[PDB]
Amino acid sequence: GVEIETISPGDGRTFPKKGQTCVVHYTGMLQNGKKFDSSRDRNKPFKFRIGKQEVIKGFEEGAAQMSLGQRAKLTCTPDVAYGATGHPGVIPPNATLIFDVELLNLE
Amino acid sequence: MDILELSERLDLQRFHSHTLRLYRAVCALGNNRVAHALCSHVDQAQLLHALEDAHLPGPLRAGYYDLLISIHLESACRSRRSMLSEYIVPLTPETRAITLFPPGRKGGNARRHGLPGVGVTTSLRPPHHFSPPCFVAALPAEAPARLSPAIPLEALRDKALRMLGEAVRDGGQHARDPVGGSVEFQFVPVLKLVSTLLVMGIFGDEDVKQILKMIEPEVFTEELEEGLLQMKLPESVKLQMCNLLEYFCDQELQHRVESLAAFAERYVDKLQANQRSRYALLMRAFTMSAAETARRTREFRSPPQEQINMLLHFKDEADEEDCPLPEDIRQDLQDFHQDLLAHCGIQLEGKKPQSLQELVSHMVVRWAQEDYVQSPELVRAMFSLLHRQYDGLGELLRALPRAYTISPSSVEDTMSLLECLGQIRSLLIVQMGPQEENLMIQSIGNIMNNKVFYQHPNLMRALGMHETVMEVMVNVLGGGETKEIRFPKMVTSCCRFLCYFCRISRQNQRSMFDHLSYLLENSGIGLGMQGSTPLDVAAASVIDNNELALALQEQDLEKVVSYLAGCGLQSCPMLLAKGYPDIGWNPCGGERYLDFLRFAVFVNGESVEENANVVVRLLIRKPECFGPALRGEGGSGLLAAIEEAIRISEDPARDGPNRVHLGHAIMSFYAALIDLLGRCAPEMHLIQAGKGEALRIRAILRSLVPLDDLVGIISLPLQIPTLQPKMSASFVPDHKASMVLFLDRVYGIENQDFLL
Amino acid sequence: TPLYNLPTHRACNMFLESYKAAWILTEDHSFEDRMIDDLSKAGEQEEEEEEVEEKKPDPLHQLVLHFSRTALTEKSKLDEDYLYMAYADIMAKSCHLEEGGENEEVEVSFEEKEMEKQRLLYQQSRLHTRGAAEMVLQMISACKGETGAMVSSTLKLGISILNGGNAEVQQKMLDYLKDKKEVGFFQSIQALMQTCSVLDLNAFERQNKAEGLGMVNEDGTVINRQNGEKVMADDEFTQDLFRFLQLLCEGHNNDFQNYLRTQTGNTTTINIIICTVDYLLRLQESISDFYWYYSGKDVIEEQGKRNFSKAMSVAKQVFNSLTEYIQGP
Amino acid sequence: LVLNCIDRLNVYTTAAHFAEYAGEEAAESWKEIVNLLYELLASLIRGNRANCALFSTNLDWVVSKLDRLEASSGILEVLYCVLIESPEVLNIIQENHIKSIISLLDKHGRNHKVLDVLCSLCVCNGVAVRSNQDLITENLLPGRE
Repeated sequence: GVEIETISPGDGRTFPKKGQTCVVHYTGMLQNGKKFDSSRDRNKPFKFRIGKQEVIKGFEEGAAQMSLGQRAKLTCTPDVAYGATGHPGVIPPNATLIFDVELLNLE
Repeated sequence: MDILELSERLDLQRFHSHTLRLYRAVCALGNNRVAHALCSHVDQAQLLHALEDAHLPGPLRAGYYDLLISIHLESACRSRRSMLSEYIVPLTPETRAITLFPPGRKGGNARRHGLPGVGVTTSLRPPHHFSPPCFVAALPAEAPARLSPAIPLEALRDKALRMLGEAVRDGGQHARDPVGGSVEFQFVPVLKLVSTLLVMGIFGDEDVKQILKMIEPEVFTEELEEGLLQMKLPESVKLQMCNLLEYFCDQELQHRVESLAAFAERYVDKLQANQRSRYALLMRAFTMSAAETARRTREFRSPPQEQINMLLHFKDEADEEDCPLPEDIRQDLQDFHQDLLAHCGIQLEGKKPQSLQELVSHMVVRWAQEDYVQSPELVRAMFSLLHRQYDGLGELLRALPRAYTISPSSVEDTMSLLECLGQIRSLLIVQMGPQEENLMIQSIGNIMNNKVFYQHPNLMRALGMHETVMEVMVNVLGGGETKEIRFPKMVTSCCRFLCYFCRISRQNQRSMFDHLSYLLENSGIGLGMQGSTPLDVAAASVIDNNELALALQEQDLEKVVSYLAGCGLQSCPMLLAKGYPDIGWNPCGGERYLDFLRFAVFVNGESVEENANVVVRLLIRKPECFGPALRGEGGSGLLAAIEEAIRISEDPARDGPNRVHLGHAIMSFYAALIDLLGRCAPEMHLIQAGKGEALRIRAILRSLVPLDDLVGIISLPLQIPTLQPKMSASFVPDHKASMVLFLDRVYGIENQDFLL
Repeated sequence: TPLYNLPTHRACNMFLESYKAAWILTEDHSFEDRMIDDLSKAGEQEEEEEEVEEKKPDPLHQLVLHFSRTALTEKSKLDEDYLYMAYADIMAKSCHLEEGGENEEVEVSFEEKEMEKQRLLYQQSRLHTRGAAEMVLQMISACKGETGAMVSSTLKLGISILNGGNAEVQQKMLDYLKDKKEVGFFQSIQALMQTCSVLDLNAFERQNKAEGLGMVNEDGTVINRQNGEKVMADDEFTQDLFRFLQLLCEGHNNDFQNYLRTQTGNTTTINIIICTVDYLLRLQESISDFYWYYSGKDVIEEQGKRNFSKAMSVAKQVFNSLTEYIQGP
Repeated sequence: LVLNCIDRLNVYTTAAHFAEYAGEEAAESWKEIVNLLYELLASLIRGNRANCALFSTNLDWVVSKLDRLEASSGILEVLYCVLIESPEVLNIIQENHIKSIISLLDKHGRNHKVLDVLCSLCVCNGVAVRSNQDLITENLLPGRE
């Protein structure tokens, strides 16, 4: 269900592997909508790790199919993602999501 | 469209201001869920840019400022202000290194005697505990889920501070284009922001020094720039400035009380050391005479409060002490007293103010010497401030009881307790809900199981946890006197906590007993299910008897017996509504009553007559409060009634059928009645010898109830659990034992009734 | 057990609580007159020289007007308002500093007596007789049933005003009443008079045996050690109430006294005198019931005599009041 | 009686010829009459609380009444009036009410009055209410349309 469309700077080899803290300076976007989040404004590029069910698994499956230094535009299916009711007050249900991503992964 | 076109559109400007008001409101005080939710529609950098802007339509600047305050700081400031006027301390060397603190040319107590916005004070002040904003994290399925959306504070502080200086310099020039066409939109909600941060304790000492140096010359630190205050200004800025100055007054007071405790610990240490040496040379090196006995009468024959009291009156007087103490530690207290007065607003004789108090006392009257002052909030603020800076010692006396010093090695537990208390005070104002009562109960269980609540109960008496718990209890209970009793089972736990609080004391029982009529008024809406009932904790008040039941007031007793009159009239709809036979009254209600009245007189053995006489008199005056099966208006047999009760209890076809048995409750009700009446004996062997009035009460009693049926009640045995077992859901051995106390107190076997 | 071999934190708590040889409770007297005169002096601020044919209010006048404003607003009850209570005690102590304190062989001169009539009446005008007279009387419309300390503070302020005569402020009060044209004052007054304490004997027995039962241990006996506010408990309230009603018609007005009898422009009529007499009836009835108790005895207990003193002083004030209604026929 | 008058007079969607079952010359005045009626129903309530409290039975009625043609004037005004002095009617909400209000905002456009109404709906005085509050946050569509 997850489908990547990568702008490919970076090495394109070092995938973020398990037991590792991947750090993405990201920003979201909605399907024919507008923004709802950005690490860029807050100046804390989202230091989290993989396989822990912290983020939704659409973002994790995107995190698996990437590398260091690259740049992708990550579609996100609602049943994979929040969308059966959505994050209330912030996201409605059936939310098909989009994410810009730029990262280093110090493991 | 760029936002600055609202200055000429004028129709969406108002709409955006009202949308902004909606975001301010629906980000309610103490709703941090919605606060984290709100940072998607807006953005921290967007708010920063709006904050930093100079071009606007006016109101939207203030609303954006206030929305920022609503989101990131409101819960913090409110929870801080709840625990603000509560002057406790642990003992550390930081605590010890505190005084007035004038250093300088050896005249600083007479000279510039330090400042507020100063360094260490070592109170106990729980932090804010933000949570960082985010949205992509998956949900949890409960929990608070959200603390408060976070933000940087220090860069924000520097930003606000340079903004303050910039606005001051812009207003100094008397511009014809203020920020928003009006100086009030330029000296403005920035004032609210700095005040909120200041209350929230963000600021370093250099920061508060800087924003005091904004008011430079009247302060005039030891080491044109016209300050902010002396210039002519509108009214709302005066309101915010007084709301600023209250902080510095509070800080001076806080430093004052902490300096007092710093004096106090070293003083009590050296004083008890000198007392130990004095007792040593008295007892160990007596060479005994009458003076040795006179000195020895103090220690064993006086409690320590009386001992320190007498010691202190020796420690100072009008040269009429008759003192044991050396006249060296009487002098350091004297100089301490004088320096403390000097910190207060008394020159002690017995323009440039160079202080806060003379400054503000001149300044506020200078304001009133300006034009007629509307906006009575400003009036109350100004005069409260003014009254404080004259009777400041009086405010310290108001702060004396609220303070409480403790040692360390408990602060780790107290901080959890205080954070729980802040959660109570956050849940106070909000209307009740399921997660609220769950969190309430979780905090309640957190605090009872700490041992420090038990270790320092007078401290809780000073705070007033009990009245707050009572307030929320009547909030959940009240409103719906009989219709809306939504959200119980926190009432149970809180009432249990109040029972505990009343238990471990000598005056928490007193501190509830004052509120007792309200507690009975709410007990009128109790009277239903099991659990910690309001009347149960009411009964928990006065069982530490012989100081309170004497000082009790009659007004509650007509209340409880009228409740019992309704108990004898009303069939308990709460327990009739489950397929039950609709008896004209409820034994369960009267049994839920009268353990209170038993506890009026129970442990205090052979209790009093001033209470019992009015009790039995009001009771006989309303005979319907009795079982009318027994004491009805006509044919009403006792043993007839218990035979009917046993026929109903052993035959549940004519009984209701949850987990409640009728005839069990009936015999239990009459058992509690006769146990009361035995404990409501008209006298004991003291005065029945030497009185007739108590024998009048005995005569009324015996005219009401005869013998030859209590012995019939003894003639009602029960089987044994052997093959095989039994269950005590129907009949009770302890309740055949209930008439025994009554019979013993009233009649007394002579020769032959013992044999029978 | 001694003071030492004790935890030092509980020791310092007991020290600060038990601080009576050097409590804060000493004379200060540096927040009353120097306080008050500054306001009326600033109200004549020479820098505030407009000459607009209507001089702006003074700070004191603004204060009194704020309290009258929050008085006159409508609701059932009142808050505690510690500010009002504080400033009321301040003002009453200021004007009463001439009355009390200022008034062995202290043989004063007639000249100095005349000097001491003044320094009160100046303090009366400094109080704004102008505003405060209407303020204190506007309040009692609001505090209408409660025995609040707010109420007692207002009454004490009225006593501090009216002490030596002051027919001026009597006239101003009367004119305010006959312009307001208002029930609420007198009915509140009769409700107050209806709720004032007298002697009780059951309570006397209870507290007497309780003081007899001084078997409380350490940190359990000083809480209810005295407990003397159990039986009457309303001397400083009730005596001041009757003294106020006396002190209106001290000077033989002969029109105020008629208005105390009756209320013409208002709808209803009260005759507060009747309430005075009913209170006196209940009071002496309680005193006779007190008598018949001790009549079996020949000697009287000390606390009983001590209560009898205040009970007689109450009726003394009442008799002085009833004289001052009609002394002046 | 006035509510019954309004009710029997409510049942007129256009009131042009549907009010002309008594013919013309009364249908003309019908709009002015009903506007004045809601005006008086606002006038009797401002500042009162006893009159305010009674609409706990009548709340779903009035929020469903909303005849769309003489209602943005005065029905919303009385709704603003009653939802200030009375927290007893504040706390009885069914979640269709705010949805109808939001649809009214959509169908009548950007009015600040509705926003002040919800600002009052969140809080009576001091105490907040969380259920309807979170309902308002989620029904404020973060689709942002």
